[PDB]
Amino acid sequence: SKLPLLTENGGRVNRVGFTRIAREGSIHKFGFFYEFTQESIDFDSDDGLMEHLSRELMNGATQITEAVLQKDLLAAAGTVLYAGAATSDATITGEGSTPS
Amino acid sequence: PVLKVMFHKDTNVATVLDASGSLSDGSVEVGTFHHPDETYPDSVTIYHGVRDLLYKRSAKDPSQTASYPNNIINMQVISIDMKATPRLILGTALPRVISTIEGKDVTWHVDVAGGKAPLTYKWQFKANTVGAAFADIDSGENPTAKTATLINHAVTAESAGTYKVIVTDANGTTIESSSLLVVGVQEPPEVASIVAYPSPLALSVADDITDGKTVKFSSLPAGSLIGTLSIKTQPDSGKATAEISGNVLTVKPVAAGDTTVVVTNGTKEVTVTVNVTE
Amino acid sequence: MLNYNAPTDGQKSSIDGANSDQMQTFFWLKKAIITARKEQYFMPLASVTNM
Amino acid sequence: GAGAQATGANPGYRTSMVSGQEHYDVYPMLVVGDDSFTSIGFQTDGKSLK
Repeated sequence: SKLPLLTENGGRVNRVGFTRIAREGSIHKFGFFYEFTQESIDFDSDDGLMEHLSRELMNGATQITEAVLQKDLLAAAGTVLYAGAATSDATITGEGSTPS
Repeated sequence: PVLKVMFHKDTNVATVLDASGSLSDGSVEVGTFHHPDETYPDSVTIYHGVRDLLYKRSAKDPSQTASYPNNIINMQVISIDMKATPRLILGTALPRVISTIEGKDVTWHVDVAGGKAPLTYKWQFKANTVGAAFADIDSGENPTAKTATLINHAVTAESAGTYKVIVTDANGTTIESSSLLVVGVQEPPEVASIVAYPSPLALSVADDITDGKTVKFSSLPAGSLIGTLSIKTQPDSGKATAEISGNVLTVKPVAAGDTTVVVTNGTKEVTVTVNVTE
Repeated sequence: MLNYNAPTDGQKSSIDGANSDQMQTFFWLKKAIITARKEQYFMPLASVTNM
Repeated sequence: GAGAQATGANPGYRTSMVSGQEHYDVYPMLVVGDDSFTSIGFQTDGKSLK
């Protein structure tokens, strides 16, 4: 019933429009640090201690970013489905005749 | 809230307590600061407030005030011991605007931690009608309005308006996030009435003669096209003057006494009562 | 007819939906207006003795 | 601890304490559709965060 059929005379028929949506997001600031004395580096057994600590710092930063991304994705889910008979977070239960 | 600070010189420990809090271990009061920060709220933290007070005190006697270089200024040796009511932390704030079309299920999701458990949730909704207020969403009808995740099944043009989660801690501390729901109405309902806010409009000849005061108009139901507004009946020119631009009426007092302005969109009318005082 | 309308006056463009608006509603002229330094009349009058 | 309160009838599902009260934990099952999101960094090379 709504197909844009056209006759051989043309005319002002089958006019259409378009829409547009806008989406936004914001950034946040993160960081951590550690301190050390010169003796804890020079006299320490491992001449590569600083490399170890820097690698661990980088690994922690990357893991924190991954966790934050996962949390944001969970928070932004468009649809949420509750298992069992649950209707909300407070009702999600593992006991009774209909556990979630 | 204002947070007091106290400083032990021998242990170099700076304790942050509540404004009413107290410590009896040798710690001396070094001043107080507002922790959620009145201007620049997300720009600074307890460390910055503890560092700005200790800068005003003597290193040799922290009860006395000193100037550089005889003040407390190495924070690497100072350790802040927080013993004030803990603040709630929004881990995931609400989207600033969610958008949908009539008939779809909307879902808000706030993450909140910190404070003292248990944490309670109370969703509220303000209509888009001009002059409306927030109001608790019934958590008996909607079990999700008492949890961190709200769900609004089958939205309507009346679902449109601001939503807001208010989280409270066991100490009574609170945090809130808000989100405007925009609903796309395919066939907008035709106007039934125009609402004016504020109505009545209170004016003072002494205070409002230059700039006047404004009345905003909205349509009912919400999402109806209000159309072009015009003044159908001017106020008494001996009491007030009125001009309309878009959906805003500006009214200026002339002399004390009551008058009315009638505004129309050509099909509906609304009377604004105007009360002018000296 | 798709119109630009007046986004800054509350009338969105036809292309913009209920949850959209113009990204750029004005052009920013990056050359700023600045005031010149005040004139000095007594500093020039001062002769200098080296300390 | 975001789930309902848990009692001695727990058949063996995970729980955690919330201020001295036991509540069931809630676990997700997430589906991430194609091109549904992107991450934002400040002065990045387009491949990873700076």
